[PDB]
Amino acid sequence: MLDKIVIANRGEIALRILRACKELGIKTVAVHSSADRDLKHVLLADETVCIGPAPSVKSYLNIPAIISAAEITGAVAIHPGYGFLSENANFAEQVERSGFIFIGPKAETIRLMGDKVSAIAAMKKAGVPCVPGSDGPLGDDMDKNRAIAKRIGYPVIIKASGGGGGRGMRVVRGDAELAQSISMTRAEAKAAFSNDMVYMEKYLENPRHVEIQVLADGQGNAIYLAERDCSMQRRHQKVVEEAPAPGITPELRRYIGERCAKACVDIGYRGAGTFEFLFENGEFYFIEMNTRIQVEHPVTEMITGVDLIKEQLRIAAGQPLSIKQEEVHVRGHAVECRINAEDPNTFLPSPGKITRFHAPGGFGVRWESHIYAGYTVPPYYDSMIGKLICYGENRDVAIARMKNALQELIIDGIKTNVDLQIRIMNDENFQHGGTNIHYLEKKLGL
Ligand SMILES: Nc1ncc2cc(-c3ccccc3)c(N3CC=CC3)nc2n1
Ligand SMILES: [Cl-]
Repeated sequence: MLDKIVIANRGEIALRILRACKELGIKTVAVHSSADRDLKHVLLADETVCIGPAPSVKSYLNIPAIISAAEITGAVAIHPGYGFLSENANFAEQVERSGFIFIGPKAETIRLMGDKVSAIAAMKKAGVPCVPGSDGPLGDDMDKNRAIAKRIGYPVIIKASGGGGGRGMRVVRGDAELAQSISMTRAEAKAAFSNDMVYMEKYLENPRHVEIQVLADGQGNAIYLAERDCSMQRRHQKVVEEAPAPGITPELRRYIGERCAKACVDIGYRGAGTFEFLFENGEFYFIEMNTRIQVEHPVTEMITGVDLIKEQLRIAAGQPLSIKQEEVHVRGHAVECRINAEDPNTFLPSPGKITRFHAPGGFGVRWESHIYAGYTVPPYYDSMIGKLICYGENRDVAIARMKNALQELIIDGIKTNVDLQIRIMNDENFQHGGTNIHYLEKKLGL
């Protein structure tokens, strides 16, 4: 087992990782910005290093500073969390180059999946169903581009290969807009990722966002841990996630999960990973792969019993997966509500000092947050300050537990989305289940 690790992150995920370390007897090094001295996990860590001032470029994205902290503390490994440098292949390469373990896949694997064109070709080759598309980069030849669009069928979508999070992608519904759409997406891709490579996909009008959790170790073991529905979103920001996905039969779960695990074996994947799919008309279509642990990982943990962060640390230490596939069983239902320090009318971050705090409790209630009474939410980072996860023996009990828990949650002094989450829980269509990726924006529009 790993002696000591640096937690190269902040807020809730850093505390999540810290708890996992402590359970395993792993010494913790909290690296933090000058704005993050009073973070709960920093306060609980065995060692702390201030790695720079508030802005992330000089703290949590500061590669030399994070590596130096691992060096000076005698840490053997670095957990990147999610966000920041977790999908940075150059960072992971530098970590291993410097002699430390990067808690994730190989840098080659990160780089493969961070290139959307190459990642798709690898999945399609491995037997994972993908969106009908160009199966290759789009050139500058617009006669070819119109032919590819005719072949696929309008509507189509133009996407940056080096991009993510819906940044720079446009729907095209006819030839007349195609040239201009390609050109703009390409220009925005060059400006944002220094990679002007773009591709084309059939545009799916009303899909659900359903993703498969995987774990792969260094002994050839690769398993799937069911799915998450993350369709309840706004402007490419998830709001509610749940596991398993409503409507998904064990037969579908088996079908797509086995194909994801098979893909892991083919690519020599290691650690925790997520295969993202658009799900429409009973069909799965691969869009992209995340090589990190994700925000919404706790709902998967509730329904399988598997502690995914502890699995990450074991894999990195050279231990095999602590469970086998036939030992993985979907039990019950879990719902996650993201808690954001945000303005209700603008949806912009709403930082400030929390004056009164109370966390909910009870059976099946899980609160994932660093916040406390007296804590100041800094303006420099993401608005998400906490995660409320509620489990029940079925979906309805999970929703009922969520409502009660949201009504016990007190966070005064700052603006939050607790009232919105309450609205979503009481939403008749959510309560029915199976609402598509566009539902929340349509509901908010009304
Ligand atoms: N070919 C498609 N069709 C629909 C899509 C909806 C997408 C979508 C829109 C809004 C919310 C979730 C997914 C989406 N992504 C945005 C982030 C990367 C995947 N990609 C699509 N590709
Ligand atoms: Cl994430």
